[PDB]
Amino acid sequence: SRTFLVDPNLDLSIRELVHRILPVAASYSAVTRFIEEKSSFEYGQVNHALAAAMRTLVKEHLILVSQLEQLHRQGLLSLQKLWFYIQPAMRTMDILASLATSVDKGECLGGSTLSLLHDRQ
Amino acid sequence: GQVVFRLQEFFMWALYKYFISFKEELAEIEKCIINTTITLAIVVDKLAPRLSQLKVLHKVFSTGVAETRNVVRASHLLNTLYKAILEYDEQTVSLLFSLWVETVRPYLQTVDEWIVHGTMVSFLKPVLKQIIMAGKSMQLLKNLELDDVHDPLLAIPHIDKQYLDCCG
Amino acid sequence: MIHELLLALSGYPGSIFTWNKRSGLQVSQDFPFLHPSETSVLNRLCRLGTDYIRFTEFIEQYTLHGIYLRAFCTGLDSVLQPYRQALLDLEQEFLGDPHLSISHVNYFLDQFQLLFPSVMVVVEQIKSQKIHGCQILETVYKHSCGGLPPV
Amino acid sequence: ELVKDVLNVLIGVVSATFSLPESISSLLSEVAEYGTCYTRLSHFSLQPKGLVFQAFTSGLRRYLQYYRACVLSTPPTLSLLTIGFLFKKLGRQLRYLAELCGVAFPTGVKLLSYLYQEALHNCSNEHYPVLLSLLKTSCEPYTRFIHDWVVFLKHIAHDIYVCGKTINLLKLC
Repeated sequence: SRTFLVDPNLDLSIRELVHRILPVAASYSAVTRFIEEKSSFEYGQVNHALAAAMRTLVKEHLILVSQLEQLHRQGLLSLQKLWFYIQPAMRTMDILASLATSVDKGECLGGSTLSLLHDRQ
Repeated sequence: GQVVFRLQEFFMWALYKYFISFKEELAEIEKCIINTTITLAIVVDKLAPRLSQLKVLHKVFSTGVAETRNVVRASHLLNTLYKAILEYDEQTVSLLFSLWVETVRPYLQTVDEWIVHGTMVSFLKPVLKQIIMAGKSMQLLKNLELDDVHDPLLAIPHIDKQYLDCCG
Repeated sequence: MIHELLLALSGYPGSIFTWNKRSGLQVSQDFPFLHPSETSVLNRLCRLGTDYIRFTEFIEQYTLHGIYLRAFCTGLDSVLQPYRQALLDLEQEFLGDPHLSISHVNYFLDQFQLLFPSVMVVVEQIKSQKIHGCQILETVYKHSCGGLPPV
Repeated sequence: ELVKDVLNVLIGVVSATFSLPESISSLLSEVAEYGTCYTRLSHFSLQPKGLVFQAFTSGLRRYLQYYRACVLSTPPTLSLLTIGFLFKKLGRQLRYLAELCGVAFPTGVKLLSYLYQEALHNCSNEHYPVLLSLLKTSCEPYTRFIHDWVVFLKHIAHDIYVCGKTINLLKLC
């Protein structure tokens, strides 16, 4: 549910494409807040191991941003080239940002958090 | 210009091939004009061995344009070259010869194709009977490099032994 | 004017090289900057452009139906590839030395000038006789036994 | 140089002359209208009603990325006419994909069979692999359903209906 601001004076040929990359960040700022909260004991022994197995993917998402900066130094990273690289991340961090918002909507803990993972590449 | 304009209005693959190389010499000269003094009497004498070779084509092609059936327009043309070369028997001969081979390529193909895949010149008359009797006999078989041999002979029976196998 | 022409030979007509739906590409009239003797060689050069335009217009239109017509156009672009590639080159040679005239540009086409004409009536026989079906694999074959080596 | 303008139309981003001598406009329109179908696809195949329609929608994006991969790869800055000729043998294929989709549309088996009749209709031409790679993945979920119990000739139609219910009956026994 995060909102962003870009620029009053920027090229329109960029802002329309910027708004196509951000939905992987806003869908990320709601997963990292699901980990740091649903790790509290008062949530059962299921909402924990769900937050742990939901953390290894965040680790692999931090490696995918590292390999981009190291590839950015050689200048081989154009904006158009970026929109294609993160596509595996725009699909995964769109799945987890939907479970982490549907497990907290209706307060689930225990079995009712193991049912939702059975109805929901 | 008339000799070259008429040809451009008009076997051609041999003619066309000659023009590209001829064009390169003329095009090259244009380079030395933009980048030495050059005037009229110099470019003409520089082009002597070309304006000579060109005059021949105005007479060789004149017999390939004055003519209706498709078999007389191609026979009378191909026979004019072999006659015009014996008149010239050096650079002018190298042109007509290189112009000849690229125009007899059709016949040499079908002749071979007829062999393996199954109003008269007295040149080949003394053996003509052995040809027809081998040609037609070969065609009834399928339903059920000769020039490259004559030339090596000049260095040191080809058409008859071949026939003997076919009829046999 | 060079880069102007190399587009006219690509399929884009302009003020210098007007386009007519019946005749084909041709020069409009006399131009003061250029010589009055070139007005001919260009017209001789456009007899080639008209072929490529009438080619690509037919290629896009796909017109009659059938796979054997689809594939014929699919292949018809392949033989037409060296024409384009040899046209991109002309610009590179003119980019190097600025002393090259239309004479050299006309000379470069050479092979395309004697090929398109013989491969023009093959298309005309199709659009004028409704050659439908596998009968194309003969109408193209009856013209494959031609003498011209390039064809 | 205008090449970074024309090349940035196949992507969808607007430009100074692309909104949403003098004969170049005619040449520009031939590459322009190519772009109008690329955008007309992402507007149509963006969602992740029917299950088999999703896979076909998921198979299409497996192709467009290649079209986005081929562009922005070869030409840094090439001749203007080179662009039109290079994207002809490929561009016309993009316009053919508009005849296939809408830009109504069947679903279920009605779609898995409609796409099949598009193969024999245009088999030998250059449109065989692209349609095949779609059909090869547009039937992926439907095989799973068939992988449970384990027009077209009716001699086998009614048999499939019973060849499955038997498996679904042994699963409860």
